Amino acid sequence: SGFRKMAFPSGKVEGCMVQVTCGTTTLNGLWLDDVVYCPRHVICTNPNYEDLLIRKSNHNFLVQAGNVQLRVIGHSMQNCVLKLKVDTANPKTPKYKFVRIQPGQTFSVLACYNGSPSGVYQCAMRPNFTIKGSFLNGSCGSVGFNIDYDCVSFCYMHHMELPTGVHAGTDLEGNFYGPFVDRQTAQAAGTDTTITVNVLAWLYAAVINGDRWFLNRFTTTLNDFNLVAMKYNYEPLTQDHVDILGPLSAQTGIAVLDMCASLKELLQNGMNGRTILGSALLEDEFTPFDVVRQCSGVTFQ
Amino acid sequence: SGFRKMAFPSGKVEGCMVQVTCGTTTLNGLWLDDVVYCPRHVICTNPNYEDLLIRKSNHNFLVQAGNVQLRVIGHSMQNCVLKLKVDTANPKTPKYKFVRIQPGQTFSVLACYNGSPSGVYQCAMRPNFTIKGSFLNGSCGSVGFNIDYDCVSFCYMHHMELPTGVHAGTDLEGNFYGPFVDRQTAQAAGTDTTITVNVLAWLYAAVINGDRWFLNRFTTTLNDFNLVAMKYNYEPLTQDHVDILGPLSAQTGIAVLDMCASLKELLQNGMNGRTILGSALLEDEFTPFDVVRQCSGVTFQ
Repeated sequence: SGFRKMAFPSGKVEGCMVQVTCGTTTLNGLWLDDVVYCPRHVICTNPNYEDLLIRKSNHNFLVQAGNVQLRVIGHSMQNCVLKLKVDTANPKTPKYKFVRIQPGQTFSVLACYNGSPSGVYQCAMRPNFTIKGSFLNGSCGSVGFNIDYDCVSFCYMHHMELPTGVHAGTDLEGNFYGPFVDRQTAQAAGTDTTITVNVLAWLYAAVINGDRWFLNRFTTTLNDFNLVAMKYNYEPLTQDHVDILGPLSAQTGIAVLDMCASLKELLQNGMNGRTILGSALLEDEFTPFDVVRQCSGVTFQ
Repeated sequence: SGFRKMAFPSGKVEGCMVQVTCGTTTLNGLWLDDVVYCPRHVICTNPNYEDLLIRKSNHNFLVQAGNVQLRVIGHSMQNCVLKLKVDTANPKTPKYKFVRIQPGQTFSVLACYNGSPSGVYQCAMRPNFTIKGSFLNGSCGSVGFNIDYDCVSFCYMHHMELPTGVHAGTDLEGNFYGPFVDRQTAQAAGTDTTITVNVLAWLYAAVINGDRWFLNRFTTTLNDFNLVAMKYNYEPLTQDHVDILGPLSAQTGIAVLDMCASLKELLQNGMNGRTILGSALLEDEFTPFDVVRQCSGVTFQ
């Protein structure tokens, strides 16, 4: 029992973090097989990165894997990431994939400075393709990831902080999440919404943990819920969302649309000083998979 | 910027987790050098563990380090933990210590099933020596820890869930935190309090991140604060607590006792629907060290 913002064990990823230096810029890189991936705004000198990259040569890139120096034998650009071919394959390379996530999905972040891991936290890709992260200067290049049995699914690389303090970055092929670019502009985050299907999974997690003050006798159709959802800046609930919540509806015996009627009442009335799972807010950064994982027993390695 | 419940990178500890089996009991063990530590209620058959331990022999303990089996050549009891001497020293043994923490201090938990790590989360030792953890059957033997540069300070081993859903366990010498025992009794948690010095460190973290709606013109002496603290079930604030908050008081230019006057007002009025650092509750599971670490840039390895 208990319910915590849980992150995946981070060892498999710690073994791939390196430090990349060129010019007077230093940031973190990801070392898989004989490639080191890192953000491309590490290269020298309003930009035009194909121009600046033909100006450098391999020997400008200092790559530090611990004490050991790594010899850069080739380079290339993939969208907003740089791939530095080195002459050594990382012996600690785990089985891995590069996958792009959808807003609403969660991942773990291994925040890093100078290639040294600092901390690990869980977070979600906001509906406006930002993440509410925790990052200080030099955290560029830190990656986000999920783990599925033994396989590391890399989904995010950190690039920049936005005016409001949220963060933006790319998948591992270098394509940004959201309408952001790796140059100085006036870019800001769009207006965000609350991830409805996640709030309902969290409500199921509370029920599974003995909080029940918020359920109700009522029910509702999908249409009349979404009428109330839109009013409070909540994402729309789809029939597929109802399907994904199915297993959690079964485990507890509360029908998905009954839980919705309960969320309706919560949105309309507030909480009256009570808390759910130790929170006085409705939490939207747990998916249905996250809840099933933390209340059934699933491990990895 | 941003502020997250951050846990230490867990790789160094993942390399020490093993599975321990005897009888029909299976739980997790910690493998350092040529010893495996695990809870003693793994042994066979209201107890009397010195009795039951003279009944077993080495060959009853099945120790699995991945696929590799580990050969138990000796055993002994240290308070509520068991030490199983094996014939192999763990090559992945990090530099480490065993240290006992004080209520109010934080650590990271690597939750484990069958020796396989499942997740990592941050938490605090409640003033009543329980922790609000997240654990399912088979998580016995999971450890908590801090990391200081390269050194792993092991402070907790998980043993049992209490009636209210909180958790209890021991340090690594086998001495329990709190008045709990590893046998079936009616034991319950004492009444808890809120960790005042941590709430103030969290308020500084909000200020450092641009939340300032809650400060105030007022001030207060230590005595008149504690008069209000005790009323709301808050720990007493000591002169030493004021000292530890010093650096954070300097960085922001808010005097420690000014921040107290602000907490006084928050306790007396509530929050009026506003939030601090994304929370509608006052958070007490960040220490002054935690805040300085997450808003200055300190790494490990």
